[PDB]
Amino acid sequence: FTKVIDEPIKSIMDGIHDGHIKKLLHQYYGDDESKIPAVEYFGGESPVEDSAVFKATSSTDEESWFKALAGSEINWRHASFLCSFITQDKMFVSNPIRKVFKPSQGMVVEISNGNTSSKTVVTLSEPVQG
Amino acid sequence: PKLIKNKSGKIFVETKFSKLIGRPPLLVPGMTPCTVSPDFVAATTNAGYTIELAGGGYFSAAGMTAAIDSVVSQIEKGSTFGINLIYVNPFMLQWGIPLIKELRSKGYPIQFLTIGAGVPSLEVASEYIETLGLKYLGLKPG
Repeated sequence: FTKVIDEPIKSIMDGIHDGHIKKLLHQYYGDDESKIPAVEYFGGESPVEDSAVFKATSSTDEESWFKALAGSEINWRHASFLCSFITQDKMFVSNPIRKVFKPSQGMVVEISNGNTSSKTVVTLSEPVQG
Repeated sequence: PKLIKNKSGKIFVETKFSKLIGRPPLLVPGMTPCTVSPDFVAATTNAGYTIELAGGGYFSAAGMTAAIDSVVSQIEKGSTFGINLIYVNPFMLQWGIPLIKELRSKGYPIQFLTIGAGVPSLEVASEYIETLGLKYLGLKPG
């Protein structure tokens, strides 16, 4: 399959990917791109309620806590609470959102407008001065 | 296998590997001397496909650091790439694994480490997985 010379790797890889896409579209989606499921962003998935209130305790599991905070719908909240790293100027560092929202006793997270990603707000309160 | 489109409408081949890496399930493996060039690694990353910077054309942490800095300078913001290391030469690992750990500690966009020409023992693989702090570990069993 190595015949064409000086074909840029962008072109070669896009050709392979587009071949896979068109064949999958013909076989499992009936030549219809509207049948393709749509998500906000595609990535970060490990191989392994409009108004909500969550309370952290010593015994809660961190993964379940973060999944609950993220929610089901793929959006900026999903990325904030499940993405492991955030991008610096050109570097990768631990997600400040997860480390700030790490569960602990007294932590109460109120999510409002969870259904609407644009208007969603996550207010975290902790015991301050009692 | 399935097709999935992001907000921009870019059709991805939805797969396990693709779902994890947020990119198409097509990668350029570490190739001495082909992927040794920082330019080719950066070009593949800009194209949007996973690529491994091969260490076989590098003999010191300084040379690898220079090449990785070249890759980082040439790629776009948020891009990423992996590093391929050969297991048959212990010197390679001895200078490369501490470098990968240091660069990851610095926050470099090293998505993964691939081990070719041999599979590490359980203890060595655990050491890599824990200390390096990569997204995933590539292994090329024979």
